[PDB]
Order: sequence, then C-alpha cells, then structure tokens
Amino acid sequence: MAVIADPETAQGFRLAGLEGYGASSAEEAQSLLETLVERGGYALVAVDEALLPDPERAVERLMRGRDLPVLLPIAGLKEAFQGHDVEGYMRELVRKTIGFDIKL
Amino acid sequence: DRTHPIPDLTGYITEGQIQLSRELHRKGIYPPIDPLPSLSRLMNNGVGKGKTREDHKQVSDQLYSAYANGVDIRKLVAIIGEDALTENDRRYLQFADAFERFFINQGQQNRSIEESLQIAWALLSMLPQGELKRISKDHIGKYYGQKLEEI
Amino acid sequence: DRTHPIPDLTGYITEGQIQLSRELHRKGIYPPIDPLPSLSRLMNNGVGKGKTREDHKQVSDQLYSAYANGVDIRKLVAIIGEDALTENDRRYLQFADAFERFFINQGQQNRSIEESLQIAWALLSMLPQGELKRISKDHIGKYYGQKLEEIWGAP
Amino acid sequence: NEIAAQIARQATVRPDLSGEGEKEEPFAVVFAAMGITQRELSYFIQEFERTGALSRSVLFLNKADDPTIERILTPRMALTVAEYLAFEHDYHVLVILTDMTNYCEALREIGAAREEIPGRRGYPGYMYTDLATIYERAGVVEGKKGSVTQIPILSMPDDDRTHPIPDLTGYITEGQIQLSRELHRKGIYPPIDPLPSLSRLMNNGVGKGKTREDHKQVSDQLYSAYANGVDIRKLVAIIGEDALTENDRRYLQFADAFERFFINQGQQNRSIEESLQIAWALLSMLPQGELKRISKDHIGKYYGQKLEEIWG
Amino acid sequence: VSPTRMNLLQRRGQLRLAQKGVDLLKKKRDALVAEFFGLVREAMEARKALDQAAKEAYAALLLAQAFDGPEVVAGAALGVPPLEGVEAEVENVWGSKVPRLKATFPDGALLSPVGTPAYTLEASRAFRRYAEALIRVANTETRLKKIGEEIKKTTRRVNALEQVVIPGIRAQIRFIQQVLEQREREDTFRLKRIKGKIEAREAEEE
Amino acid sequence: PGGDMSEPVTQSTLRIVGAFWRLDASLAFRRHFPAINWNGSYSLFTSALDPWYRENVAEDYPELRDAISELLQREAGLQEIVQLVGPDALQDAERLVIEVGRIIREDFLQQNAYHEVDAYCSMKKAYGIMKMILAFYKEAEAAIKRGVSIDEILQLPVLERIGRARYVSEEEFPAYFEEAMKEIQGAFKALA
Amino acid sequence: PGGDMSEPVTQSTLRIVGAFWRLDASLAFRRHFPAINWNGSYSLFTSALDPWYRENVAEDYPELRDAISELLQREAGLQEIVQLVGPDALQDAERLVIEVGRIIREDFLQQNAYHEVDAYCSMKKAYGIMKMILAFYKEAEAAIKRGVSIDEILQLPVLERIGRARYVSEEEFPAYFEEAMKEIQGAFKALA
Amino acid sequence: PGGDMSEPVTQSTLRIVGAFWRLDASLAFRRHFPAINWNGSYSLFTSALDPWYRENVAEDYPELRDAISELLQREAGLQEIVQLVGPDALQDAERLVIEVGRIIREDFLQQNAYHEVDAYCSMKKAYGIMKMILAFYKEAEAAIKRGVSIDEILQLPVLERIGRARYVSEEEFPAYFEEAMKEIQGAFKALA
Repeated sequence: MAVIADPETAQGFRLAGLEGYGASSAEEAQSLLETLVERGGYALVAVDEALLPDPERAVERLMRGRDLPVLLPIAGLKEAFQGHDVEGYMRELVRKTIGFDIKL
Repeated sequence: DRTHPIPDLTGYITEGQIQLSRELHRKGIYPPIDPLPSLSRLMNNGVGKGKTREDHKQVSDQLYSAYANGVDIRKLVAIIGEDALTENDRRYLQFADAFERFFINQGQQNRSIEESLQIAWALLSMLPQGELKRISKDHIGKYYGQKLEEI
Repeated sequence: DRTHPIPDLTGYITEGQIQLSRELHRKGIYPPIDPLPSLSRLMNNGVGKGKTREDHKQVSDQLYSAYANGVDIRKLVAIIGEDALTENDRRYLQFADAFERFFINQGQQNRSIEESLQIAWALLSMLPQGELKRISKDHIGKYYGQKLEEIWGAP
Repeated sequence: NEIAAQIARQATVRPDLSGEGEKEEPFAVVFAAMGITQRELSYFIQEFERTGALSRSVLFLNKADDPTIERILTPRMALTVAEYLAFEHDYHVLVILTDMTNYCEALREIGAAREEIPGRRGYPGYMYTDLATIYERAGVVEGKKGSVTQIPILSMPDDDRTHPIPDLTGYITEGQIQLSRELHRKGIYPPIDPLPSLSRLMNNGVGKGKTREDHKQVSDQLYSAYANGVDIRKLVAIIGEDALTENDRRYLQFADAFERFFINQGQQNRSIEESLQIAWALLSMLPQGELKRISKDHIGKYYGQKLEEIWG
Repeated sequence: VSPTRMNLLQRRGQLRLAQKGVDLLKKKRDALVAEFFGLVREAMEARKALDQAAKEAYAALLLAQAFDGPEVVAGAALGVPPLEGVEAEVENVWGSKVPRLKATFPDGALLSPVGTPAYTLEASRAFRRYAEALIRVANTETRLKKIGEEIKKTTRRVNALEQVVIPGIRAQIRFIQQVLEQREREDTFRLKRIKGKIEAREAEEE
Repeated sequence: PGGDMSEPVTQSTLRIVGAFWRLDASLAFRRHFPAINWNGSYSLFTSALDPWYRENVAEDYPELRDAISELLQREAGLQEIVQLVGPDALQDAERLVIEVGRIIREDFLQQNAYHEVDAYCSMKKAYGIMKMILAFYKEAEAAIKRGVSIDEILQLPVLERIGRARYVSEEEFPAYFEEAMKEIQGAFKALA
Repeated sequence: PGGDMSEPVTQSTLRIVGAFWRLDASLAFRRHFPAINWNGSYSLFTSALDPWYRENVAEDYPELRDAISELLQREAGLQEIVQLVGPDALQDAERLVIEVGRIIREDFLQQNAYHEVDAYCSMKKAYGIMKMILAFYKEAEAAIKRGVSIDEILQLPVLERIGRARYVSEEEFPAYFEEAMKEIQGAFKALA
Repeated sequence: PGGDMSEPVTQSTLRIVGAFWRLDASLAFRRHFPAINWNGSYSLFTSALDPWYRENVAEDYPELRDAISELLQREAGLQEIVQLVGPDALQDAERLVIEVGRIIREDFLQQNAYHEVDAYCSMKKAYGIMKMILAFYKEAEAAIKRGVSIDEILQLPVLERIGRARYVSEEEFPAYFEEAMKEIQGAFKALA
C-alpha cells in the first residue's frame, strides 16, 4: 500500500512503513501514479486530492483489467487544519455512482 | 398510424404531408409539427437564389440531420443516462431541445422567412463549425455565429 | 386466452370470474383457484354485519395484498437470496407458502365461513400486527393471535 | 437452383460402403420447369451442358411467358416419363420441379375461375390431394431395379413456413432442405439451416454396413451442439459476452466454426468421409463430457483431430 | 414472426413476462438502493474518522519536526523501510467479487522507527493508525462503488425493457392482429360473393 | 396447419379426449424426442389409475410422479427469471432446480426409439430412474444448505450413472438401481 | 400499402426480377437518400458482371466492394449492441468499425439528387471513394493497435476531405483522390 | 370489454367528443375520488370558454388554471426520481414541487361526493383554493431561496387551513378566503 502526497505526509507514511513518494504538480502527480500503478504488488495507491482529484479518472487505462490496486483520494494537508466539506465529497461520489445527484 | 389505408393512400397521391406529433402536443408545443415524418415534395422548386435566400435548402438539410442525431441520442439517454455521453452527443441533445423549444414552438406569432432562417442559424450555431457537412463553407462563414437572442 | 370471444363475452355479461391455475394444479393444490386473477363484483353487498361476519371484507383485502406481496418476494428471492431480504419480507414469503398449503389446498373438505375466516386469521397472524394496514384495530384485537396448528395439525 | 444443379452434378451412390456390386450407373434427370425465368433456365441449361448431362436428361419447360394453365400438366407429364423410365427400363431417375409455387398459382387460378369455396389464402381445398398426386409418385418397387427421386424446389412467398404451399408440401414429402436468408447474407453457400431441415428416411440409409457406424450419433450431437450455440447467441444479447461461462463460450465458438466450416463449403464435392472428419473436428472443440449422444467407443476412435489439420 | 394465432399468443406471453420482469428488476433495484444509502452513511463516518486521524498524525509529525530539527526527523522517517501488510482477499457482494483489505500490518515489521528524535516514535504510531483508517475507508468505498455499478446495470436493464423490448412486442402483436383480421374479412367476402352467385343461379335456372 | 394448435380440428379434439400429447417444434428441431411439450400436455386418467400403480409398480409411485411434476413446474417458473437475467444470476438453491429439471428432461423424459434397449421402458425402470433423480435432488439440496457450491455438485460421477440408466437392459436394471442408490449416498457423503 | 413487403404484388414481382432495391421509410425520415436498405436489398447480377468491372474499373474492384459490404454487415451487427449498451462499452476495434460505417453511410452511400455535382457518379469515382475509405480504415486499425486513441483518430482533418469527396467534379476527382490518399498516409504517419 | 382504447367504438367516440375524462381504477385503489386521471384526460373547450371565465369568475382565472396544470406536469416528471429514492432524498426545490402536488391532489382535486358541503364546488371556490395554493407555492419558493428548510415549511398551520378550504360553505368561503390569504403572507414573512 502506497501514498503519493505532499512530502511532509509522505515521509510520515514512510515512517509508518508504507511505501510513499512526494508530489509537486498535477502532471508530476499523474506521472508518479502511473509509474506506481504500472508495477505490481501494490494493492492500495493513495493520492492527494490537491494534485490529482480522481485517481481512477487518471489511471483507468491501466488497471481496468488488473483492478487489484485500489485508488483512494487522500485529504490535502493544507485543508487539514481548516476543514474540508466531507459532505461535498460524498455528494460528488453519489452523483458519480447513481447519476441522480440528489440528497439532503 | 400512417400504415392505415387513408393516410397511406393519401401519401402516395399528395405532394408531401405535415404530420402532427402527440408528444410535442403533450409537452405544450404549438404548432406540434414533427419535421421527421413530414415532407414537401415541391420544396426544391420554390427555394433558393431568387426564390427566398440561397442558403435555404442546405440549412433545411442540416437541421434535419442535426435533429435526427439529437433524437437518436435522446433515445440512447433514456437507456444509459446523461453522464455517459460525449461532448458531441451533449451538444446534439441541447440542439434538439432548443429546436423544439424555439423553432417548433412559436405560438400564434407570424414569422418572416428571414426570421425563421435567423433562428435556424442561431440553433445551428450551437454546434461545431465543422459538423455542418450539408452547408457549403461560404454560407457557414456568412451566417454562423449568432446567439439565441431573437426578439 | 382471456380475449377469445367466449370468455370475453361471458365476462362482458357476467359479474366476475373465478380462475383456475395450472401452476397450482401441477403443484398438487386442489382446488386450484388463483385468488389474484379472480374477482366477484357483487361481493361487497353480500358481506358484512348480518351476513357472514363484520370482518369479512377487510380480511379478504388483507389476504389479497399479503398473497400478492408474497408471490413478488418469492420471485425476488431467486435472485437476491433470503439473507438479503428484510424480516417482514421473509414473513410474507412464509405467509405465501402457508396460504397455498392451507387456504387454497383444502381437498374434499367442506368449510363453513367461520372455519375459513379462522384459517384466514391464523394465516394473518404470521405477519406482524402493524403490517395489517387494511384491517381496523377492533377486528385485529378481537381475532389476531390464533395458532396455525388448528389447521396445520389436520390439513 | 444452384443447390439443385450441384446435387444433380455430384449425386452418386457408394456401393463400396454398402457392399453392393461395383457399378457406376449415373442418374437420369427429368427437369420439369414451371414459370421459369430466362435467367434460371439459362443457368440450368448451361450447367447441364457443362457437366455433359443432357444426353441422359429429358426437359419439360414451361417458361414465365407461357400460359399458366399448362402448368397443371407439366409435373404430371414429367413424372409419367420418370416412372416409365424407372419401372420399365431399370433407370435411376432424379426429378427436379423448379417452382411448385407457380403450379399452385395456376391451381388457384383454375379454382377461382370455377367459383369454388377456397381454403387458406384462396387456394383450393383439394390442393393437398393434388400435390400428393404429384409428390407421391416417387419411390422404389419390389422386384425392380429402378428408382424415382424427387427434389422439388418451392419458394416460400415471404420466407413464411406457415404458408399453405410449404405446409402441405412438408406434410406430404419426406423432409425438406430449408435455406436461410441470414446465412445467405453472411456469405455461406449452400445456406442450409440444419435446425428446420429434416430427412425422414435418413435412418434407412445410414449406419453400420451402409455409410459408417457413427453417422446417426454424430448427426444428433451436431444438432444438439448447434441448438445450444444458438440459445447462447440469444442469451448474450441479454447478458453480454463478458458474463458467459467457459462452456457457453465454447458452444458459441462451436456455432461460429460450424457455420463457417461445415455449412460453408462452396462448390466443392465432399465425400461422406471428409464430411464426418470435419464434423468430428468441430465436435472436438467441446469437452469430451459434453458429447452425451455419442457412445464412448466412437469418441475414443474418432475424437481428437484438430480442425486446423484440415484448414490452416 | 409468421402471422399465426399461436404466434400471437406467444407474443402476448412474452409481453406479460417482460412486464413482470420489469417489476422484479424494480424491486431488486429498491433493495440495492436501500443498501447503497446505508453504505453512504457508513462511508461518511469512515471519512470523518480518517479526517480526525489525519489531523492527529499530522499534528504529531509537525511537532516532531518542531521539537527536533526537521532534517533529522525527516532522515529518520525516510530511514524506515517500506513493508507489505495488506492481504487482498475478495468478498462476494451481490454476485460480484470485491476486494477486502484484511491487512495485518504488524508493529514489529518496521525497522528504525525511533532514534535521536524523542517523539518520532509516537508519530509513527499515529501514522500507523492513520493507515488503518485509510484501509477502512478503502473497504467502505470499494463496495459502495460496486453497489452503485449494480444499480446502474439494473436501471439500464429496466429502461431497455420499457423503451425497446415492450414496444416491439406491442408492435408485433398489432401487426399479427391486423393480418389475421384482414384474412378473416377476405374469407367472409368470398363466401358472401359465392353465396350470392349461387342464389342468382337458382333464381335464373332453379 | 402451420403448427397452429388453435385450428378447429385440434380444438374439437381437446374437448373430447382424455389425454393430450402435444408435440413441440422447438424440441423436434434439436432432435430431442419424443418432443412432448410438457407444459401443454395433460392427462385426465391419472387419478383413476393410482390403485393399479400402487398394486403393480410401487406403493409410493404416485408420490414420486407428483414430485417430478412439481419439480418440472418449478423449473417452468424459474425459466422466466433465467430468460430475464440469466442462469448465473440465480441462487444455488434455484440453479439446483434448473439443473435437476435438465437432468429429468435429458435422462428420464428422453427416449431413443431406434435403440435396442431404450426403445421400450417398463414401469419398474421408470420408477427406478425417478427414485434415483429424487434421491439425488434431496441430497443435493441438503448439501447446498451445508455450503457446497453447485459447480461441485454437478461434477459428481454419479450423474453419469443416472444418465446411462436409460440404456441398461431390463434384466440388468434391478441390480444397477441398487448400485446407483448406494453410489448416490456415498458420493454425497464424500462431499461432506 | 404501409411498406408491407408481404403483399401479393411485391411477392409476385420478387419471384421474377433479378434485383431488389428496397426503400426504407426510416432512412427517408432521417433524410438519407437514395434511402435504400442495404440489408434487405439484393442483386443476382453481381457474379456475372465481375469481368466487366475488372476490365473497365479496376482489377480489384470486386474485392473492394466485398470489403465495404463486410464493414456494413459488421456495423449492422454492432448496432444491436450499441442501441442498448452504449457506444462507450465497445472495444476500440468495434468503435472504429462503427465510425467507419458512419463514414461509409454519409460519404459513400448517401447521394444528393439535386446537387450539381453529386447527382451523378461514375464507377471510377465510386472506386476512388471506396479505396479512400478502406485505406483510412486500415491505417486507423494499425494506429489503434499501435496505442493511438480512437478520439484522436476521429478528429483528423483527412476525414473532412473524405466526407467532401462526393461533391468534387468528375474532371477534378483524380487529383483530389491522389492528394487525399497521400494525406491519408501522412495523417497516420504523424500520429505514429 | 377489455379496456383497450384502440377499440373502434372508443376511437370513433374520441374523434367526435370535445372532452375525455379518463376514470382510472388505480386512483380509486389509492382512495382518490373522483378517480379521474389528469394525465390522460383532455378538454377542447377551454379556449372557447376563456372569455366567460374572465367575465364571470375572475380575470386571471385561466392563468391560474394553467399554473396548476404546469405544477401537476412537473410533479409527474419527478416521479421517476421519487420512486428510486424516497421523497426525503430529493432536494428542497423538487420536494416543494412534490408537496405542492400532494396539496393540489388532496385539497383541490379530491372531492367527497357524500359530504354535505364538499359535494358541490362553485367556480369562485375553486378559484380561491387555486389562488391560495399558488400563493403558498410562491412564498415557499422565496423561502427556499432564502434558506428555510422545507421540513420547516411543511409544519406551518397555513397548510392545515388550506386543507379545510374544501369543507367551508359557499356563504362562508369569501371570509375564510381573504383571512387565509392574509395568514399565508404572514406565515412566511414571520418564519425565519
């Protein structure tokens, strides 16, 4: 299980024994994600929302036949200490899953 | 049903027919005229240079093609939903809806041929300038661009 | 074919139809009367106080609704499985089975209206008091709670 | 017409397999045409000329420009000649009747002219007896060496098997070879749809000492496998290909390969041995347990050979 | 489809089966939607827990690099080698295998989790708990997405049945009915004409 | 005419006959003989012949026949769901019904008129095959309740014995039947 | 009456005529003229005219015609899937087949009877348009196997030139065709 | 006999009559009386009767009737969403549409034929009820755009007052009417 995020959290994840790498830009984040996903053995490849919101949207072309590696957007550190609308994320996910885009 | 003997035998005699749609009527569109089942055989002998405007026939054909595409994508969407569409298909759906709302639906207002063609070109402007295979490049240059702002 | 001229005109002149079921017949149920497609137009006049019992109509409506739900759930279980059904759904399933086995399958017995209503209330007791939305509370309190063993012990 | 001409050109008996004495007497052909177009007539005449079969053929021609009421007599005259040849000169005749639809059309004309009460779709109620008097003149006789074989060709008006002419013909004749338009469009020749086809007398001339010991069982297994393939074709239009089990995909591939390699043979003459070899090569695509209709002795003897060894 | 009475009855049976199938699939979708909207609540809770754990672990790390020099803490953190603890087992949900990350993640697997920094050991604990929260969020989200895809499949099937299949069967029924009625009319007309001719013949010649 | 069972002759025969053996074109096309349409066929002599069956074939023969009929009816019910979503969408308990119906229709109702042995079947042989099939169904249902997958239940070797029971001679069948029953019990005990 | 092809007159004609040019109301509704249904139409003169085509149009005209027919058949086969499951579900090869079928329909089959130039078409012009379409199809298939995207292929400029080839004059067509073939090679040379 | 509308008698009648009131058993099963469906019914007299309404009931009556029809149409359109996900899931605007539809159906379209007062409704009474409902809808849209949760809107007693408008006598309705309009304006202005 690996995490591509800001270096500050990436190094902490490494301190947790998990594979990890830093990120600098959206294109760089996508390149790192593609590099990780290309190789096997990685069941979970987390990504920051700040640099690459929808990891599936980015690396769908690779794992559609080898879906073992899960992708999971991870909270942005900048927003970590000011709060982020989790409700908004699930609203987007419900829209993605059922299409209706309806809740309250 | 067209296949009834009365409409069938009338169709073989008359020079076209203006068919009415119950769906458009239920949606509140007047006059509820559905272009696809409707035809005018003697259209080409009364439109063109010196017989209205030179872009009439090509604009009509392009409208028919675009509306047919929009209807097809509307059929598809009723099965698979809107999110699964391409941008091209989305533009065609929007064109179909705007067509029904602004071109077919006119109430009791009397429209000049120029006004109708202006509205038609405004609707065609919603599509990419390269999707208009039925209109020659000269006419597309001449008229493409206006927005839906007729008053 | 219910649209054949003979059934069509007969229904167009008569006041209901009791329809026999080939599925019930080939499952061993006798008499094989399918309640769902059956109808009796004049029933509401000949049931009530002073004729049958005051709870007849509502018991009949509840039986109809419960059997319909039971059949639908019985077809759904083939796909979704029993563990994915709610408890009320499983109760409707068991109700459908018991209804077919004890209400429709009476054989050559002769049942008075009292016995039939007793069996109906015993079957309805298998559903929670609260899903019986078509019966008034007085009738429920009076008759709800019998045991199906009254008929299960001697079908 | 192409299939009829091909059968006339290629048809032969096999005394070697059946044990009969070595003999190679060819068929005589009695060709009765009713309302035949110049296109079809030119095809038939040229084909018979090319195969050198006119010297042993008698042709009764009723073109489409000729009177219609003459058709009431053409099949009868042709079958009179065929029966004479067979049962008075020990011939093996093969009668081809081009369009029985046109014959029934003439029958209906005469019926309507007489103001009779018709049956189905205006055709006379005695059409069954009439077509029986025509068709039931084939067979073999005790104490005689000749034979008469009929291969009528009739066009189902709108590909409708329930039309009166196909229905009565099927009820009178000993099977039918039914062509399909779907196979034709794909490019398969001859486009024979095995499932609706039939041959009542197949059991008489196939088996040990006649063709081979595995003929009937192989035929039945082919029918079962193809029916399963068609059913899975129907299912995949509901569920999609990705959900098919391995066995279902095996049957689907069998149906496709069967269609493209067994039915589609072009204008090539196959001996029964080659046909059974291709059939076994196709059955070899299915797992050995799937061949329920075939005995294990035959499976052991013939199962295994790959379709590639024949083509590709 | 050949126009015949039995074909008409078969088409009518197909229509009834298609309608009942639409109803059955609608009930299936209702069950799926109930489960989906339970899973949405579960996912909300999981993401909230992940947010809390992330805040705690990041606060621990920041104070790890505040009380100790950032360079030393970063070197120690990067000194911990990567390791594998997740098991990618599969769970069958609604007839579809879905990964379940049943990770063990032993604490003794890590190497050099502590050193010159004092709190860096505690920081590793918070990040291990945060990895656990991440795995929980993964387990919730994956099955949520699978339920959503199943709902999409069911809706596609229901819409197909109601917009293509049933109208087609209705059209076929109408066509066969018209054909059969036309044939009956023709037969009646022929009988009447023949009867009239016979009556005229009787009147003229007896 | 045209296979139309709505023809006047057929309808006039429906109302005057005690048994109706309707043939299906679908079965005939795939060379499944006798090709009887089970759904459309019926017999009105069944109840009147039960004492004879009890005294001559077996005391519980009517029960076995009713069980087979009920299983076929359940298969007819489940075929609708199969055509709606497919065999794989069904649960194991219902796939067992589907596959037991297939086994009945391929190993019991099928009969080869041109086979030396299978051309003729006695009431005892039919009784034995029915008892084999029902015993297998009971064991398989009990096992599926224990958690064994239907894929394994279909691969057991005893299904070959049930399939070949048709082709066993009349003199051999009484021993083959006992062997098959013992094999059924042993095979399902082996799965555990 | 009613476009019904089962009628006495049509059925009587179809037993004699050597071709069958079936017009479709569905195509006419969408303004696809000549509105001939290429699935129901047939001709019995194709085999007899092959030598003339070989000696007067091109030595490989029949093969090109068969290629166009096969592409149309594949598109018809995939339409049943697309109308229910959506275009995106299909693989890249099927998507290319469908889009090339659209190109064949709109750029080759359709013909404007009222245009000054499109009203008529020589056999050489049809051969040129067919060869352009099939060359583009081969290049697109190779590119897709080479990892290029279908969206990229669908936006190439050369598609516009293929789409306007039918509006070019008879005297100007050979030059247009040479340039178009060169550009068909070049466009997928650049994509790599 | 079967309820099919393609029957010749129904088709001939609909060709000549000016209004069609589609009684439906489905509504009666839901205890909605009169069981007239507003999605299959139609009148061809409204345009000719507009001047009479403008002179005899109110000058704006036709527009109010059209607004009620538009609301019912909108609520019909939203059914496909309410079925998959309950009313609680819908957002505030769509929930307002659903609930104004419920209010219409229950307070204007339903009519107890056995009640002393509700059995008969004058045009003035209907116009008053429609005006009340539409004013409530306008204020509620304003509130939703102001941020008031719909669960708060549905608790207002003004809805209860609109519930009983049916049952007020003709000689008493005017008072009840201007009073209730004033309280409608009061409720949403006061509500935060």
